[PDB]
Amino acid sequence: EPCVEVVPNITYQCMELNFYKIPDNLPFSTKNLDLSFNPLRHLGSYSFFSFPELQVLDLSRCEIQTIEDGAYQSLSHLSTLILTGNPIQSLALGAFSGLSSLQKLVAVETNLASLENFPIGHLKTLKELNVAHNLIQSFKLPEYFSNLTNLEHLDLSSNKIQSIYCTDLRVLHQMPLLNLSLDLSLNPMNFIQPGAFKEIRLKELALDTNQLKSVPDGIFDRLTSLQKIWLHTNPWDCSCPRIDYLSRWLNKNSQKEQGSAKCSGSGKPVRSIICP
Ligand SMILES: *[C@@H]1O[C@H](CO)[C@@H](O[C@@H]2O[C@H](CO)[C@@H](O[C@@H]3O[C@H](CO)[C@@H](O)[C@H](O)[C@@H]3O)[C@H](O)[C@H]2NC(C)=O)[C@H](O)[C@H]1NC(C)=O
Ligand SMILES: *[C@H]1O[C@H](CO)[C@@H](O)[C@H](O)[C@H]1NC(C)=O
Repeated sequence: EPCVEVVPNITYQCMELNFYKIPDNLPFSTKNLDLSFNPLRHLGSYSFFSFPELQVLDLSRCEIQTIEDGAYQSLSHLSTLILTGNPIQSLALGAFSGLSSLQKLVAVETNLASLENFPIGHLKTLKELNVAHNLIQSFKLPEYFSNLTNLEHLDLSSNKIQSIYCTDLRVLHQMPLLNLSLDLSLNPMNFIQPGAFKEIRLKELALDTNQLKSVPDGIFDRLTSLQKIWLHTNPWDCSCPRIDYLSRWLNKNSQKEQGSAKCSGSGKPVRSIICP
């Protein structure tokens, strides 16, 4: 092969080797294939017919614009699919067909602008979905998120997200077993509508390095099983009595905070402020 072998008959790195099509002079038993950095461009149906036993697949920066019905049709054991950095435009409404075991799906910087046309609804076995560094402005989990009854880390960081509205996290009301870590850092976010988080079950919640100056009263008060939160590196307005609630909450929830929310201008920790 022109590929490289790390574990014989098991692990192949076909990176950077100028491929225009999926290789095939490789063992049908292959469990780990890295194809990143090859002008693959398009993913027609049955693209991976010759590797029914693949567990991990890397297609990072492969210039892929289209993926069609059944490109991964015979990958019943795929656990991890890395699609990072492909200018995907057309995405077939059955592109993730036959990914029956899929656990980790990395769609980072793949030109996503809304999760709504994201055909992952039949991927019951999904545990983590990373859609950082896309073009999402309105982050509203669509209905299909019901099925994701195993989802436990959703990364939505470094998008274009400016607001959290109530509706956005609605679908999680009927997901009572959901132990869900939600990353929303490095968004240009300055506004959280009141009630956004009520009657929702978050294990972890990141809201740091946005542009939050304030949060509505009670925003977290009814937030089930929260274990960690991040609020640091935000321009917190520590005027009283605006900051009263968050200040109170951070003290009442000290164990859960990661880092420290500081006041803009001051630099003093938000938890340190006692309003009249
Ligand atoms: C996310 O958290 C939920 C809710 O806390 C988890 O539900 C819990 O599931 C366990 C089983 O994993 C239940 O324990 C069961 O009961 C007895 C122990 O008393 C044991 O003998 C049984 O064999 C069984 O393990 C537990 O009752 C239940 N919730 C609570 C706190 O009572 C769920 O596992 C988590 N789900 C995900 C998708 O991460
Ligand atoms: C790899 O596995 C194949 C198929 O089971 C076997 O025929 C072959 O001996 C192995 N290759 C070597 C020699 O590492």
